[PDB]
Amino acid sequence: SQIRQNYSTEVEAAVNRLVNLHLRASYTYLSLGFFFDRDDVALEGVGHFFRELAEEKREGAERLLEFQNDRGGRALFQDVQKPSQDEWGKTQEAMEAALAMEKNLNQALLDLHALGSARADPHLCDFLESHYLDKEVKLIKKMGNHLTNLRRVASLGEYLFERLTLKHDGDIES
Amino acid sequence: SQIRQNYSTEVEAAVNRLVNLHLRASYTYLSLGFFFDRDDVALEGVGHFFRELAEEKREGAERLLEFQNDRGGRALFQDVQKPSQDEWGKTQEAMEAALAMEKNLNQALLDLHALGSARADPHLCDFLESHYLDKEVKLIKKMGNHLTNLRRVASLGEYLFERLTLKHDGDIES
Amino acid sequence: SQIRQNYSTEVEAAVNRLVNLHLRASYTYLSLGFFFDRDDVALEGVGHFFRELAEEKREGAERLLEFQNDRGGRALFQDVQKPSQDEWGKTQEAMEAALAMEKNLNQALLDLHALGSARADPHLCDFLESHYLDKEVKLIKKMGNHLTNLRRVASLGEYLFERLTLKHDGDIES
Amino acid sequence: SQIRQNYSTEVEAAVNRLVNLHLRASYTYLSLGFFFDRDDVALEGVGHFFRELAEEKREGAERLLEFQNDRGGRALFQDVQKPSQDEWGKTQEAMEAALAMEKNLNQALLDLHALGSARADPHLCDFLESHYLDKEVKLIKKMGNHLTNLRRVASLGEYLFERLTLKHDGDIES
Amino acid sequence: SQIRQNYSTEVEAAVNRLVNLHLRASYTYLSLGFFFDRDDVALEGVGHFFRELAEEKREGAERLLEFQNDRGGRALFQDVQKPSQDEWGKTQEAMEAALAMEKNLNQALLDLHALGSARADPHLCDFLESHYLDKEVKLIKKMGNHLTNLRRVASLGEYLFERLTLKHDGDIES
Amino acid sequence: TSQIRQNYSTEVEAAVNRLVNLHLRASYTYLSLGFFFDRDDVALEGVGHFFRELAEEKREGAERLLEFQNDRGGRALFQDVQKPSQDEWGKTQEAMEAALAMEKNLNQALLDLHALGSARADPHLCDFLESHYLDKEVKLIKKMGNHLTNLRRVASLGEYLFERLTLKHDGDIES
Amino acid sequence: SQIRQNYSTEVEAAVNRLVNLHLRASYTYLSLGFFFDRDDVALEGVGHFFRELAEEKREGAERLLEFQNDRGGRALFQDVQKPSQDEWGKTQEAMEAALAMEKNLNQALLDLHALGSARADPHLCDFLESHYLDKEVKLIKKMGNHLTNLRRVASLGEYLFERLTLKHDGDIES
Ligand SMILES: [Fe+3]
Ligand SMILES: [Fe+3]
Ligand SMILES: [Fe+3]
Ligand SMILES: [Fe+3]
Repeated sequence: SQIRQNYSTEVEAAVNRLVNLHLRASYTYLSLGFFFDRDDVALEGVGHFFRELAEEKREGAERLLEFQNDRGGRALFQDVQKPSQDEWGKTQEAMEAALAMEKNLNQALLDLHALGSARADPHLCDFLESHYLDKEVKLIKKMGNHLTNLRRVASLGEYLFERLTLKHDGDIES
Repeated sequence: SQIRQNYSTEVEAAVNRLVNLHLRASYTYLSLGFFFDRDDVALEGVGHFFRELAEEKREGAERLLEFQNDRGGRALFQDVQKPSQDEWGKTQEAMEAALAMEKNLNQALLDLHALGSARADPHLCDFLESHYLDKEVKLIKKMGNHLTNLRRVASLGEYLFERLTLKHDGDIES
Repeated sequence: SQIRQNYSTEVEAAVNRLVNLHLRASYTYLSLGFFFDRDDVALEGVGHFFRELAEEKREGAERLLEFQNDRGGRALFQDVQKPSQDEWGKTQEAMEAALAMEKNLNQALLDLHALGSARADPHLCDFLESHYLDKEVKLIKKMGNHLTNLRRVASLGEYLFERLTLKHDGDIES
Repeated sequence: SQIRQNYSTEVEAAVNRLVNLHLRASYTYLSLGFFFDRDDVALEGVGHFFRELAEEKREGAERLLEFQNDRGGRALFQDVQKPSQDEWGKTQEAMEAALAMEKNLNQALLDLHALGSARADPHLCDFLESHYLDKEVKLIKKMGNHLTNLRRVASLGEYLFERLTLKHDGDIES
Repeated sequence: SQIRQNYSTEVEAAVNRLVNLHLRASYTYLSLGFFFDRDDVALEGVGHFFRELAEEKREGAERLLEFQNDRGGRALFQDVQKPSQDEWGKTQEAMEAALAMEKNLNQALLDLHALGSARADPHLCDFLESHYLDKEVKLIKKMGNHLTNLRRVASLGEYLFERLTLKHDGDIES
Repeated sequence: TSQIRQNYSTEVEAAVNRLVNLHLRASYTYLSLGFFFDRDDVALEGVGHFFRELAEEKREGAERLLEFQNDRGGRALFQDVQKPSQDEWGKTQEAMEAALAMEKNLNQALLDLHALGSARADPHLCDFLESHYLDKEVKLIKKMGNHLTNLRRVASLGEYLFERLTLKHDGDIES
Repeated sequence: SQIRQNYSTEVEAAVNRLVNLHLRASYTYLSLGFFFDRDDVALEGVGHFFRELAEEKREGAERLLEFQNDRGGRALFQDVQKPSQDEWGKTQEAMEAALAMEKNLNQALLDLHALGSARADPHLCDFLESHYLDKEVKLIKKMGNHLTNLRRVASLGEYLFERLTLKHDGDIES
């Protein structure tokens, strides 16, 4: 690693378990994503929402892996834990189960900035800030808004929420 | 000054407190619009509605200052009072609080016309007519229609109203 | 709130008073902006300059509120006090008054970034040093350059400056 | 009528009978217009002229009803009195009967403005001035000019007039 | 009436009172449609629906006059009765008031075709069959479908019906 | 007595007639003021074009009063248009001052006519004056006042720069 | 039903058996059509001809059902009778069988128009006249012409006819 410079091994190991955090997160989003496409639920909108969330997480993890080899470090891959559940009931707990993941995923992330801000790594204070932290802050507010809307309609409102909110904006957001 | 002509100080001072009336009005509208973007409410439709009404008011006040210096008058700026409240409960009171703002605002305009119409100022008597009073009538009617609809659905109706009326007519009333 | 996480109240109170700082700042430039389009001054260029600056400040204040309700906090609105003065004399003092009003704004921003760097808020570091602190440094240099040019021409030069510098740039800059 | 404001009933009752004045006016022009496309007359130009005038009056009456519900008023519909005649003879008296219908219509409008101008309704001032009163003054002059031309040619000239004046500008005003 | 041929006065008088049937029908439809754009109701969709039905009727009538003078007859105009009611409660009775008023219109048309078919007028067969009876049948079916849907949702259903059926199909049919 | 005449008195019909001629004298002084600056001894093309276009704005104003007239049934007559106020206008600073003096007098006659009609209750006069004339006059007085405030500040080198950098620049793009 | 008007059951029952006549008619036609693209016959032209005729008949039957539910009546579906044959030999008999099946269809339609014209239903007169009876007359003449041509060539001519008449026009008579 002739390129390695100002990259502590105490932080190098953190992004590795952070990588796998994003991997596990996308893994549970994918499972959440397909549970809602099942016939027993038949909510196309929420399924697409969570599968797109898994896309985002899987692209984030692959970004921490190129940030790694960019910063000279060598990364390893612990196994990816199965999702924290197997059937997610209705959408209202599923979003809270999901919002619980982001706050955790945003929590484990702020630690990495706090870690590097202590070890005085500015490139990390730029890369996290730029890519990850703003996206995480914007993502919690999205699931927060969706939860506030779900509680309002709460299962007729559970049906209308998918059509009038998740499917509409989901088609026009991306 | 040199251009000043048929512009009395008895009316010149009125538009000054009318200027600040619009400034205060947009100030309550801005705070109303951001209150509805909070996670606790999460009503994007009403939020955008009020946040774009605040800009109509701010452009109204800035029109009164373009009218002022046109008539040679000199306008001073009293401070802008904080809004009426700080958190506005649910949209049905917020639209009621808002419709209460217009009728008060439309009242000051009728007052200013009656002032100049008695004091024989034509330029005002048919610049207000043109730029302000018709807009105010249309705005009161729009907010009244929204209130009548809100009471009908009245909180599932609160969510459906946003989705199926405010967001739609906001996208197509850009 | 649900979304609120790693967002203090010691800083939540600061962005609230920074919101109102920006609000007053626009209120300063607005009045400064219209004074210069008055007949007694008749400087179209400086008037447009300061009105566009008020546009910028108002768009900034509205950016701290969409950062606030996003970061979880609940923001309140103290009243916006009237500008500093009421008749700004010559453009050389008004730009000096403005540059004086501007630097104080950059000072509050530096204070807020220091507060966040102490309380270890990285998302605030990103958001500020991206959207606000860079725009501020460029703004002081612009008013600084204008002041250096005004001193040079210093009222024929006051006429030419607005004519050959403010108006030309104002058309082509935006 | 939560929107109702500065809208009297002494005037609200007038716009209601003005609505029916316009309705009967179109009913006058409709029957006057089909009489002229009858075989016994066979004047296509005058028929189209009066049918378009009936269309204009119907669009006017529908404008006083959209002005009504704008001002919160409630409008009731008295029956529409049949036209003042049944066999209009020839174009020279028919234009005279028509010009008699306009001056009466313009008279009711002047009365309605004088009413609101007394009761100090500026929105009605604006609305009448803008839409109705300028259209009326200009419409009387059109029928006035047509009558002056009809007298000149006065039935060969009656054939040419409709052929060479009404039909030409009719397509030009189409 | 040199053109008159196979046109009896026993049927000529029928289309005359059939004209006024359409005129009254549009007159009831017009008032029904403006009542629904009032603030107390604030149903834009049903208002537009009935206001466009009024114009469909008003163009139906103006066709009976274009059919009349074509077939040689001379048509007179009795006065147009004010509508049935003056305020129409809510949507469900207003559509029933309409469908009940609509069926009567189709009833008079069947009477006129029976009259002409007994009196052996084939041009009336063609004209009615093509231009009128098919339209009245389609209109009765549309009003019936709307009534069934209204009863299904029957006032949240009254709001949702407007938004999700009347406004949509009115914009896309037009 | 005309068929179309309605709610149009002679106390106003005579006013718009002398108002017509006011605009005619106004274009006349503006025309002569405009060509004076085209002369070699002044050679200010910017101010010349400014005033020559002001003259056409006034002339189009006067023809609005005449077609407002015959629209409102009245019959209008034409008193002669007396020569402009002056014959040589010296410097632009007096010429703009003489001009701003012509507007305020002209805006005054309009306010007078509308006060006359508003008392006699002619709403069509409201609609026509307030719309086509009074707003234009307010903005014209403001434009000439701005030009005057600029002229005094830059005050004959500044008399030259004002024409190039202000009158001619916008004169091209504001027209 | 609510919409039902001037629609008797003595005729409502007829269109129901006419629906099934068309259904069996198409069922006859498609079976006649696939027999002709069999290997033992190998006449693609006649096969396409009869399959397109089955398309037409099926579109007709669906037009009597959209006429039915439109006239308020309720329609039931008797079972569709197997075609009148299973192996149609040569094209000359199959066209004769078809023209025999066709004329019977026109006969039922003439019966239905006679029924309605006696029972004085003008809407059925219009609907049948317009859509069905004119298409039926043109269809017999087409199969009549084809039969006359088949007799002329009558199996070389059976090959050429399909090749030179049915296929050529069939492509350009899509
Ligand atoms: Fe006006
Ligand atoms: Fe940083
Ligand atoms: Fe027939
Ligand atoms: Fe007025």
